[PDB]
Order: sequence, then structure tokens, then C-alpha cells
Amino acid sequence: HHHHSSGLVPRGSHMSQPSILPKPVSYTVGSGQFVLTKNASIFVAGNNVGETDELFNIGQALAKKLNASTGYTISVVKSNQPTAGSIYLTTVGGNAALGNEGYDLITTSNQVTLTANKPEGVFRGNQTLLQLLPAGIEKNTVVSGVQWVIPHSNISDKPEYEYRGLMLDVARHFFTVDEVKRQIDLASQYKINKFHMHLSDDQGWRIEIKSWPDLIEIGSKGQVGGGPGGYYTQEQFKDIVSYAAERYIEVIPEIDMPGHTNAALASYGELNPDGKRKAMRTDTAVGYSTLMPRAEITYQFVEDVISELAAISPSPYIHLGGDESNATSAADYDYFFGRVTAIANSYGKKVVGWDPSDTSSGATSDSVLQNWTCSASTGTAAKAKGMKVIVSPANAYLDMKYYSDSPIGLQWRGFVNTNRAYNWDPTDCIKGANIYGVESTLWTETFVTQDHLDYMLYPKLLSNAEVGWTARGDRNWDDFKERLIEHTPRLQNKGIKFFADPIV
Ligand SMILES: CC(=O)N[C@H]1/C(=N/OC(=O)Nc2ccccc2)O[C@H](CO)[C@@H](O)[C@@H]1O
Repeated sequence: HHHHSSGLVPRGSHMSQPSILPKPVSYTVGSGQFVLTKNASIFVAGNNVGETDELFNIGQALAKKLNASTGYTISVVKSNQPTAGSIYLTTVGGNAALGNEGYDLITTSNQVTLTANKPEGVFRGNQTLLQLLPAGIEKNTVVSGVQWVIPHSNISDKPEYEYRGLMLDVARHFFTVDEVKRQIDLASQYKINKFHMHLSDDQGWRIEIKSWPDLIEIGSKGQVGGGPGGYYTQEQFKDIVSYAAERYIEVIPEIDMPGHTNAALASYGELNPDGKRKAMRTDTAVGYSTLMPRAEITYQFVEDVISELAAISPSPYIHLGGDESNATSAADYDYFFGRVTAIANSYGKKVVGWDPSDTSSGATSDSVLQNWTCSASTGTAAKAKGMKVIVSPANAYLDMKYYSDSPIGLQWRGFVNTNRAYNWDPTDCIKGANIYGVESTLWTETFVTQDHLDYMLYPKLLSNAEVGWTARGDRNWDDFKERLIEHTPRLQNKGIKFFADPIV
């Protein structure tokens, strides 16, 4: 038998017909079609009144999306007696084998029925439903001249990995609450279920801490290249969390420590050995900054920050960073990370950290390693301690240029085009681990505008999202590539300023 790898498409990028991404466990199509008309309602039915009420909110979110493009006014009904032309969302009789996020979605001529185990699974199923309707459905304004049809079809689905996330760096360049909500919204449509916020680094501090107000008054006032920066009040952070919760997306806030701390060090002189504030940094160097690992003021600071963040962040996880502490000795890093893990745990939070944080003698088996290095020795500690691992290999570093000539992006992990972002498995990063899942990281050294985010995340994130959701045995670049071509108008319709990758 003959085999080959993909080259660039001759003559440039290529960028009744459903376009499901990520690929579901099974999808069959039969004869006939359902027609969504102006008289459609969404019916919801759970196993008890509380569950029905949650399904009602989900139904309303779906109706809002459908109404924007159809111009209809579909409303939602608490009833288990759907009428012909209805969409029906239910958790009654869900297939347990499909888990919390799984669903069956069966479309007949008279009715769409989505059956899940939990409301979360109805929400994930709804993302598929939107992809079964014609391109045009994802428009934010009314589309005319398109019959809103769904082929008679049968889908069963569930994720391969529990953790399927996106990180946005808002420290290097700041993005508004609206901009952050948009990226959360867009990612949710591809079944991303985790959003990691990199809230602080050398060039800026982005979260209001009432007990240390100069973190904002001084530490938020810049960014890479010297713009004005910005920050989130605690009320704004809560709003982001709430918006994410409506999409069954867990928000994990990161305060990076003991390295990548210049913004805090520039805000408070007492955090520095010489008692003087550091100058703010607007360059892109990494590795040089450190908290004082043997000063109690350091641990008081971390505790105040953790206390306030814990109060407003319902996720059971807090990310404490731990990458590139090149100005911290191995012994002091071990000690430091153990102390801050104890603080986090006392405030009811489990710690996530970049490698090599798993090597801290103060880590517990409840701690989580974010494995970005992906070397043979990375996560040896995590594995021995029974710590879950989230992988972020080169293929998940979405800030990497697509090609040598990309006008934005970095290249320290090589170039990562749409194909590279697809052709990998989490076990390529680490073997012998309990892999919790995958996280796409969008660092923002070189990204200033919303269009820059769109360009780098789309289509790269679609590739990563399928690696997280679809089983390895069912992943195939030739298949995905052709599906991606088909999906292109949907990206256009959503207003995503994607890169038309020539490998697609
Ligand atoms: C965990 C992580 O990725 N840390 C830093 C980081 N790690 O940086 C490198 O080590 N870059 C580098 C390594 C060797 C040679 C040249 C650059 O990469 C990101 C950008 O992709 C930065 O935004 C992060 O702060």
C-alpha cells in the first residue's frame, strides 16, 4: 500500500451539508429532512423541575442564536410533549456510557431530539445542532433565501479527554471584557470547555486586588510595546466567569509565580530586596524576575492575592504558574512552590502549575501539571505522585507563526500551521501519565488587536479542539482538511478574521 503526507494546495488555500467539528463518535444520515420554520418552539424536559429549569436556560441560549440568523422568534417551553417542527432537549433516559458531556442527537422529519445525561451534555450537543443547520445559521444578522433544513440524521457523541482548554494571555497585551467574552463564545462552539486566563506577567497585572491597590494603579498601566494596558475589576472578572458558566466553561485564573512577576515587583518596592519598585518592562524577555522566596512579606502578598481571587473564582483550581523562574534557585523554587500550594489549599483551591512545578516537594496528588516542555523527563514527578497532566506541546502553542512569513507570532517552537496543530496525540507529549487533557495557549507578545487573535486561533484552534474531543483512531488529516474547507463559510459568517491557510 502507498501513503503520503500533505503539501500546500496548488493555486492557493481552499479557504444538506452539515459541518460538524470536532468529528463526533458517530454520524449517519438517512432520507428526508427537518425544516426549521417561524413557528418552531424549543421544548425542554429534565428528570425533575430543577433540571428542567437548567435545560430551559440552555434552550433560551439556543433560541437566541437561531433567532439572530433566521429572524424568527423561537421561544422555549417546559414540556415533554413536543409538537411537529419542534426541537426537543431532554436528559430523560440519557445513555450513561456517554458521560456528563455526551449526547445522542436524532433528527427526524418532524422533530429534532437531543438526549443527554446532563444539562452540560445538552449544551455540547447544541453546538453540533448548530453545525447541522445550513451555513448562514451562524450569522449574527438575518439571512434570507436559505431554507433552514437539517438532514434526517443520527449522532452519538462524547469527548475523548475531559479537559479541552484555551489560554489567553491578557498580561502582554490587554483585551477588553467584550473581546474576552467573544473568544470564550467562539471557542465554546467547538466544544472547548476550559478557559485559562493568564492574568499577570512581567509587563502587566490585570486583576483588581483590593488589599494591594497599586497592582492596578501602577502594575496595570502598561503592556508589551508601551500601550496603556488595562485591567479587570473583580466585578468584571465575575462577569467573565458568569458568561463562561453559561457555556459550561470553567475559568481557571493564573497568577504566575515566583517568576514572571515584574509587574507586581514594579508596583510594590517591599516585594524587592532593595525595597525599591522595579521599572516597568515593555520588552518581551522572559526568565529574569523573581519574588523573594525567603521573605515572609512574599507569602503575605501571595495569601492576600489568593484569598481575594478564591473569593471570586468558583473553579476548584487556581493556576500559580511556575515557569521560567531562572532567577530562583532550584532549592528556593521547591520551597516557594510548596508554600504557595499550602496557601492555595487552605483557601479550598487545588493548584495547577507549568513544569517543573510538579517537582515541588509540597505538591500533592490533587495538584495538576501543565506540561508545556514535553520532554522525556518532564512530569516524572507528576507521574510518581499520581497528578493529572494537561498537555500544551508545540502543536498547541497557537502563538507560533503558521509559516516563516507570518506577519504576527513567535517561532521558538518552530512554525505551527493548521496541519501541525492537528497531527499529534497527547501521548506524544508525555507517556505513562493520567492525561486530563489538552490546552491551547495563546500568548500575546505580538498580538495587539482582536483581528490578530482571530487570525492565530482560527483555524489552529479547530485542529486542537478535535485532538481534544475526537478519539485518535478517528482522527485523520485528509478527512479533517476536507471538513475544514467545507466549514470555511461558517467561520466567515461568524465574523472570524481567520487565516486562509494554504495547507487547507
Ligand atoms: C510556559 C511558557 O510558555 N512560558 C513562556 C514562554 N516560553 O518561552 C521560551 O522559552 N522562548 C524561547 C525559548 C528558547 C529560545 C527562544 C525563545 O513562551 C511563551 C511565548 O510562546 C511566553 O509568552 C511565556 O511567558
